Amino acid sequence: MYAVFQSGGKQHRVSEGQTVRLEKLDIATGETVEFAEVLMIANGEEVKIGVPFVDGGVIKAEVVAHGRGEKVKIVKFRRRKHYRKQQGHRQWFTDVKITGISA
Amino acid sequence: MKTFTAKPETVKRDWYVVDATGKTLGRLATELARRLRGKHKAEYTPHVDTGDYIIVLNADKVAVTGNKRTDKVYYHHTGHIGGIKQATFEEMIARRPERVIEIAVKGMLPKGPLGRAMFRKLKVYAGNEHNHAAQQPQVLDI
Amino acid sequence: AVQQNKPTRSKRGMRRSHDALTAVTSLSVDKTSGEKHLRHHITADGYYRGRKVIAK
Amino acid sequence: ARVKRGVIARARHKKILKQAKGYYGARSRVYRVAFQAVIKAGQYAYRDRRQRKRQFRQLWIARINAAARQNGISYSKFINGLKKASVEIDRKILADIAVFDKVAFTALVEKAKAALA
Amino acid sequence: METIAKHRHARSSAQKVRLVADLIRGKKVSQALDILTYTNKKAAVLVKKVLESAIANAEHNDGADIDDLKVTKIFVDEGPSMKRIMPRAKGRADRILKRTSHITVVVSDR
RNA sequence: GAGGGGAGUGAAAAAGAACCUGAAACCGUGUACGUACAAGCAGUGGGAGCACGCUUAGGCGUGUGACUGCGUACCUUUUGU
RNA sequence: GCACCGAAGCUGCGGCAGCGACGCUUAUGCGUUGUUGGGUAGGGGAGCGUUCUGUAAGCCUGCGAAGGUGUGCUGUGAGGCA
Repeated sequence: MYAVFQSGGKQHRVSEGQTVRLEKLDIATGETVEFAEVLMIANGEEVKIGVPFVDGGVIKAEVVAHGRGEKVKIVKFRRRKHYRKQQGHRQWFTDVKITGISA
Repeated sequence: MKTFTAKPETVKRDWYVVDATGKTLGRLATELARRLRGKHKAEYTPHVDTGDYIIVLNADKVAVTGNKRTDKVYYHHTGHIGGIKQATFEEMIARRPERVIEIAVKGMLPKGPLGRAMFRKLKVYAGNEHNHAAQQPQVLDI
Repeated sequence: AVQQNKPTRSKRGMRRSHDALTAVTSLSVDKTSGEKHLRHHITADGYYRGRKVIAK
Repeated sequence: ARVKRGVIARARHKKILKQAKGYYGARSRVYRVAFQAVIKAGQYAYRDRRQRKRQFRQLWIARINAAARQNGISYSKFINGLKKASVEIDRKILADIAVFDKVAFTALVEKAKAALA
Repeated sequence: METIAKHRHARSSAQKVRLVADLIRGKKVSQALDILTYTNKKAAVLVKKVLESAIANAEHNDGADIDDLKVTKIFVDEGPSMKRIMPRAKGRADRILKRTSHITVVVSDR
């Protein structure tokens, strides 16, 4: 089966037993996240939304907490004008292993 | 999850057959560009061919209409001091007719190596027959 | 005149493609020569075509 | 109380020359040239990171407009249908469902036509 | 073994040496030695002694069986350059760097 | 002869007298991949294929980058490059 | 006439930073809330690193120091550790 849902910031296309990347949530380190926020569920055949959020659908998915993502070098430079600066960022992310698609 | 981009290998191209006889040029070439590129199909690629092989039937009898029929510019260059030469549509139909539709569509067609890879699949026939029949090609009209 | 830039080491290498010498190769032996020798030439001993030369 | 330089210079230069791996000519070798090219590359690296967002939205629209015209509706009229019936939040990345299942995307076109009709 | 054989401080530029050396690269020793014989160049007679000596050095020290041999690897690197100053017009002065070479010869059944 | 290899000394000989450490510029050799209808500050974003350790991975990691979106050095002085 | 495209604008989600208010606190700093964060000349503030002296007849260390050359990891950065 498969479904689509909305996390923080954006949506994702998800099947069961898949593992997908998510935002730093307040959920415990191994704990399960619950999406009632889901846009379609399909058994290989569709039961979509009318208005946003399907009536029965829920997606239960365990987390792995992770930490800080890969470094990026942000480079500000103007030519012939004596200005330059560098800045870094890691971000923070989590992954989730999917046990949901329940209705 | 990134875009489910199609591979070079796994897109299958296939074929059309197209009759120029009744058609208005440019507007014809436009449809040829979209089918040659694959843009009409579920392409989903900014950098590889997914589009049909297309061949042409009866190319000379195309209509360019208006008053442009007698006087469209067709500038062509040889690289020499007198190297500007000029033809117009009726003279190009009078001698060397297939190159007409080629240069008319080539300009509308995009870019460099990948464009030249599209351009190769086009085959113009002034004639009323073809020898790419071996492919068992499927007929199209718009 | 003069160059306007240092040309590249790649451009230098592409110039050199014809430089290397020819493998001489075609060196043969004859019956009473006793020597592997160049074609159409006397041997070091004096053999040409099984004639002894530099001799009577 | 003198000083003797050198050591932190070459370490900094090896920092630059390491990032300068995989270029061409002087750009993979020469310090004065590498220091220009790596900074200029960082400029492009920032700028292009915006244009990534531009590209992906267009390429999603590309496949949607194709899949839409097979079921028989152009993208502008199609998207207006998805809004005007039920304000649907099926989406541009999500429409890869169109690549995977056609009859699923058909149900989207069905209610898009149910707006338009 | 392939017992290392070298020569140091030859009078050549390494570029002219490579014209001789590259023909000898990867051939069998019998076919190579005749090429190195008839190759006219000044570096050829220099390299000829080094290859022939290399075969003798492998023969004596490591032990015999020269019969099917190749020269597997051969390569040249620069030596020093001799500095002089050449008198040219109006008192102008030239660097005149006289180049030297280091030929190195890996002599081998394989 | 020069020079080189064995043998031999010595903890060390890649310590060999032109000798401690021995970077870069520079020039080669060996291996992998790429490259002979295709135009531009020689990059970056995307990205197939192919070659390497091989993972509950498999398409994970690493190297290369066919093709391709966007891309007119740096510095100094200047109204302004 | 009705749609749609269209930027680094705006809103969406996370993270970081300055300056007021309000409450935990009752310095300090957090927790809210509000609003701000293009920039040369130029002013102000806050930082890293290097050599050398003190601490140090301490501490680490030929089971392998400095240096050199690689790899992995880490801080917002200059950089740092293994």
